[PDB]
Amino acid sequence: TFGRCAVKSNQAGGGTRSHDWWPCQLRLDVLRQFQPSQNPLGGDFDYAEAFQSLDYEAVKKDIAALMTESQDWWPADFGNYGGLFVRMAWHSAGTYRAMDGRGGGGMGQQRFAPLNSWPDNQNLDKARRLIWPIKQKYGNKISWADLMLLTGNVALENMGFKTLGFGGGRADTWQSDEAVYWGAETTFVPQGNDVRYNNSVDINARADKLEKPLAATHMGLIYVNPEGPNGTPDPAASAKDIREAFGRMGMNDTETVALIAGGHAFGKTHGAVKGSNIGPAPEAADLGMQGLGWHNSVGDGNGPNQMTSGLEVIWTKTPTKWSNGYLESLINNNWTLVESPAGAHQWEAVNGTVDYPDPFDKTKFRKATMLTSDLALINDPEYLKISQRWLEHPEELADAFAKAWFKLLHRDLGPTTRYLGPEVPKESFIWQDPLPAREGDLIDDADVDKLKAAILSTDGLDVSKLASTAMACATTYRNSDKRGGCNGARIALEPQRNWVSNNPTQLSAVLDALKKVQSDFNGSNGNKKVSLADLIVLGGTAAVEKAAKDAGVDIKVPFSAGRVDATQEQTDVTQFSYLEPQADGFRNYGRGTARARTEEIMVDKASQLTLTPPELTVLVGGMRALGANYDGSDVGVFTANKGKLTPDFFVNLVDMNIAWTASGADGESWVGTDRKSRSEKYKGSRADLVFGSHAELRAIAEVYAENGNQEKFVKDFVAAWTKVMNLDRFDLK
Amino acid sequence: TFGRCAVKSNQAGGGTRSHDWWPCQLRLDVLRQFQPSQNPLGGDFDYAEAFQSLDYEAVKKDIAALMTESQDWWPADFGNYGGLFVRMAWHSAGTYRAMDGRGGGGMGQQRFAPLNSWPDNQNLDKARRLIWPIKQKYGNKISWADLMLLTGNVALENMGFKTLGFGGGRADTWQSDEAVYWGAETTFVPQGNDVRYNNSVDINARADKLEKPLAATHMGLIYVNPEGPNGTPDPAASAKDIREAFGRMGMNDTETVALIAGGHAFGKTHGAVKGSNIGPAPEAADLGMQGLGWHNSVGDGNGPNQMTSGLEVIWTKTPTKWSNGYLESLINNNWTLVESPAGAHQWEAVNGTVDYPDPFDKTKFRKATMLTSDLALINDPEYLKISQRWLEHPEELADAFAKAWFKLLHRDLGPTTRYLGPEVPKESFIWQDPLPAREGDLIDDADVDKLKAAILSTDGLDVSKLASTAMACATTYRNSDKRGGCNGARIALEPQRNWVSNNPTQLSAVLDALKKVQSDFNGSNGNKKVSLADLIVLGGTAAVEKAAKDAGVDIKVPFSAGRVDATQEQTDVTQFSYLEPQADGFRNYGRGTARARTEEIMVDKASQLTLTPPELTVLVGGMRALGANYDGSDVGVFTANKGKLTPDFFVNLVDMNIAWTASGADGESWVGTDRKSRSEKYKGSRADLVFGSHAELRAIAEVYAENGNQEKFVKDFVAAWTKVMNLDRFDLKV
Ligand SMILES: [O-]
Ligand SMILES: [O-]
Repeated sequence: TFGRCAVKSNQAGGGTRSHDWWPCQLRLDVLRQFQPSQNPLGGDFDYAEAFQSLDYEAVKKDIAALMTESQDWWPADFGNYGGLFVRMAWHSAGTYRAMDGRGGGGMGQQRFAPLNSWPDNQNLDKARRLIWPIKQKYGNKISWADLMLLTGNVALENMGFKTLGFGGGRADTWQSDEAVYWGAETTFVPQGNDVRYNNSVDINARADKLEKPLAATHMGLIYVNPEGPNGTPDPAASAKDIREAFGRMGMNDTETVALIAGGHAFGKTHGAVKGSNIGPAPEAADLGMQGLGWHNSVGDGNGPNQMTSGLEVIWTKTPTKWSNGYLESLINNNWTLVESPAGAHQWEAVNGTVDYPDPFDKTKFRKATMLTSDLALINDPEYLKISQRWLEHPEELADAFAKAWFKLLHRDLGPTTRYLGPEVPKESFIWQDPLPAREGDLIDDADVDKLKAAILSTDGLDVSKLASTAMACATTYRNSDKRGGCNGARIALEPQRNWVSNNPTQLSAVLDALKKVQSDFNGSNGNKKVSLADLIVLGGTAAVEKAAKDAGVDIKVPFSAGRVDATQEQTDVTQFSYLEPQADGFRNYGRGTARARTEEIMVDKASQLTLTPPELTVLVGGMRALGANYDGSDVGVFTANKGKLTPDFFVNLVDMNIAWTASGADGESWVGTDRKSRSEKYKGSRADLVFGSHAELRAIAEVYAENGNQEKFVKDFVAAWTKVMNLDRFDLK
Repeated sequence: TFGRCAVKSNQAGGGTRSHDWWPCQLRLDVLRQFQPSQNPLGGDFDYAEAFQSLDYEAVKKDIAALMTESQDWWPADFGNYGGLFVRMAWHSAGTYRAMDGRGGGGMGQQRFAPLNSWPDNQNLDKARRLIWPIKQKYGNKISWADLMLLTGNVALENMGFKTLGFGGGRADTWQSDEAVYWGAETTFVPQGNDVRYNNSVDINARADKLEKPLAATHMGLIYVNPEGPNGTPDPAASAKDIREAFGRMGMNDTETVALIAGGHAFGKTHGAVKGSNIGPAPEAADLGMQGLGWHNSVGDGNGPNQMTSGLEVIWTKTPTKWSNGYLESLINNNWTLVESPAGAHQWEAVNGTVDYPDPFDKTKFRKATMLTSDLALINDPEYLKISQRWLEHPEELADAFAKAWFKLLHRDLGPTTRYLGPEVPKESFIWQDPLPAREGDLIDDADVDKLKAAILSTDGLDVSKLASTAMACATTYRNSDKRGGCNGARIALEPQRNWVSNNPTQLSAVLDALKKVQSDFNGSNGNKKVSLADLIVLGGTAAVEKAAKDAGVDIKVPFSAGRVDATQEQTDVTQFSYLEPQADGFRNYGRGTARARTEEIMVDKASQLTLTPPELTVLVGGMRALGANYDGSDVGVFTANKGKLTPDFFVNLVDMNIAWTASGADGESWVGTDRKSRSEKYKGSRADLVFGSHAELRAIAEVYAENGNQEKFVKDFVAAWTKVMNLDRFDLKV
């Protein structure tokens, strides 16, 4: 019954489906998302151009104005929506996970399932509805993704906290991103965590054993449970969860305290009535609710009766104005465990001052309150030291919060060249994976011709090695947070240069050779200078062009110059460790895990490269024809003409005279035996054989194996190659 | 456990998904299938042009050669793959359901999940693999879809049965079609039918009560259970299932007997070993099986050990040659209930001649055998009569089978204009929804302009009625079997002219007016003559152009002339009754039911029109702005400028000063109240309000509600309108 509707529809996809019958079969769904035809703006819409015509200052003025314009259907606390909007922006950005690069605010996914209906996003449907008139006014020139985050940024500034600035540039998306692994639990918070803790309920011991790559302690939360681990009001244990979850989001102790203390300077929580008065979340609500949810049946369901988290906490005596009241209260008050009106665990200063304002009655006041997760910051040795320091030096908190908030909002925006608008901060931050300005003058087509010829006749280089090295550098790209790719030549830097998947001894030889080509050019062409990054890509691109020529297809393989070389200082080894692949199908590297088969990892990577199923397929077949395995092995190299760009991989894979059988106990190695001669002809991996097994992939393999499609194979390969090589080229108009 | 993998992947979409949390929510998946980017051949690939250059006669010669080239990994019965190939083609075409027009061979879906792994398609994985070398040889110039069916047709002809011919033209598809309702059961045959019989197990009584629109008696079967209903070997009850299932596939008694007796002239069934020796179906098999499944562990798992259905029946004494041996055996033997080697029910003539050949030993023979489903044909009064007649007059069987086989293979290919190749049958058949040749010279641009002006100045025609009538005509199109659309002007004929969803009183007046425009033009413009079909579409098109102009936008609204007018004799009432909508979101007609909500019907219809979510959304919004409801109501007409092409529907739908509340008990009617003034402002349906509720549809509604997107709205509406009006224009070169 979980995951099943009581009524079984017989239209619009209703009925038992293929994935119901064979739920373990590989699915290509993630390669069919975000298709141009599904984008109502058109596949060629240029968001950056639209945003640059925007009257940016006017937009912020209108956002600031709205914050104190209370709407009767959801009245503003203290006459100011600032706190609500800060929470909106924080939750949009706060799903980010540094290791796999998923979540974050960069696609505006809060407006779709499942995030629109996660328990932790309760009543943010109201927040999004409040800013819709600004979206309506400025139309396509500001995206929902940008607007949600800008609104929080403007809210901070119009409550007295000056930020570092802001960058736009997040293009909207148009369907739910069903590629994200949020977890395998079949419940939400307050449950939703048996799997991610492997059934452990030892809250201290389990804290640092949260399932990778997850960054929240329950399904449906942003980071942690405000009532403590599994609702246990133990601040010390909560601190361990906080460190774990924020750490998984790429934040350290100082950033973590800064974000929590900075954030909870503002607004309040809502727990005025018990949960049984609350209707279905937006995805489960009736048509009349028109995209909203959590309808509250008590009174008008809003204002004094607001119910969001079940807690009723006001952190400071001025919830609409920046202060040091959070840390002053946290440290100077004595705290007692009490119940909120909705029955949740929170803390109160029962003998403290009665001067915390009521959000709808200026004559009424309350005592100081805190969450268990707030008390965490003084019930951990390291957090306590930071809290103590900043109590005395609030300007240090302000500095750290400005920096951490900027990071939170922009971590997944990608390279600096993507950041739009007139107040992009000038400081270059390590988490932006920064790139320098170019050296010298840009190479032209004559220089490219000369360089191709040199590269293809240089000691230590050949077609196989060049193609492999270029693809290895390219596939670090991931579209979720726009990290990685060939720009920067980071394969030449730590940690990539010593990744086992890069065959470091071969790689050093390849890079030394390309550096020699670079030195020869840069010492002798006036002010023209070429980057190693461009040479890596140009080398692989020249290799592909020659391989095509050798296969009997004359094609001009495009090349876009202008990449620059990152420094090691700009390339944090821990940050880049997150891009290291477990397996890579393009170069026949690696093995799957207990939770993910080799071919599943390949489809996941393909989705991160924005590839369609035909693009994935053509690239694998071509890489095999080129002999481009990471180790130079013959696994999957089903051709007698290694280095020629033929569709032999496909032709031989589907040759029924070859019988395929398991060799390794682990399911990863396969042998292809000629059924006539009974001799072993080939060795294959799961990345190879999936193309002859999965019915949709095999349909594509057949196309390339068909007589007459040799030129088509080359044209398609070259298109896909170009696309992959240029994924990070946001510097190009 | 059902529908859940034991290992929970954390890659490639692994993890709990939105549809798991909210499984009753409307899904737009069916509007995101078959997108050009997913097609390895490219969006601009023209299969018709590729097929035109095909060496068709050479393909048939190669298929014929293959039939007797036995491959050691799947040895041919009697040294001839003919029977297997006929079954392959029959199963490819045999999933068709007349009521919704889904299934059939026209998309080549047998090669994808779920059809590649249905129990009834066991070992057709081998059949498809056998023909791959021909596909490899001819490349893009013949589709898998055409090849599977052509192979069956060529197999018949080489085994001595001359067919009527064949038409190509089925472009391949590239992903599983997850829009088809094959049933709600969570099991396959031998189970897979509790839902479709509403838990009835009375096999004779329930036979005519099969859940609509289904056309098989268990999930995973083509039509019926060869062992009898629920595996009960009763031929009389089997006959009632056969009538029901084939009737649901658009075949009558004569056609049914012809196909069954015609098909079972050839080959044999396979039931040599117990099912326990058979491994996973293709979608569940390991990588080494390379797309095949049902691996049989006895011996080499093939030849004498073949196990497909569990039955071991050879119908005739010459299974590789056309004969009347099937009806002779059926009627002239006495039958006793026996068990096959796999333990399944079948029938044998235990006193009969021992002269039915063994498939791998030319010296060994067996007695005659039949399936329970074969005995059905002499255990029903009507079938028995046809059977006895054709025993005596096998030439009548031959004629009926040629016609029924041609129909089976081509029923979902659409208009005759789509049929390709050198042996397209010359006879025009009713199930092809035939159209006449055009009358007169084709109207030109100047004529079109003159006709638009005449239409718009004709009493009784206005923008709302013209747009409504054109869309009512167009949305009969369904891409699954390529039926319906504006060509033919069938809205003027029975049954469409009487559809309550077409507002027959109003429609009659609109058509009379268009007929006046036609009369005035035809005979006053030399040899140029215009059809009523073109006038209906041109009228709507003129209306849209006028509505745009009245909204301040001068836009070309393209028009493609050349439609013809069908006759009533070319327009079958039964066939066309299957296109009658129960709800229509474009014109705010009708409603859904428990199992198909109003908005679900709309999305299903959109899928059949090949619409994307933005295209569906823009069309609904524009129809409302035009006041184009079927009955001229104001339901959903959220505009003070009805008849002007504006995005008002969206603007007003998302206006937070309007509060929406249910008016009726069934959740189909909604009232929109101005929160300040407290007055009722609007009435809305579920088709209206879903665009402000569903998060993905609302995201699109917002685009068209945004200040600055007015011109974009008009451009997108006109593009979508043009698309829908032209869906059936296979006569025009792409
Ligand atoms: O929060
Ligand atoms: O069959």
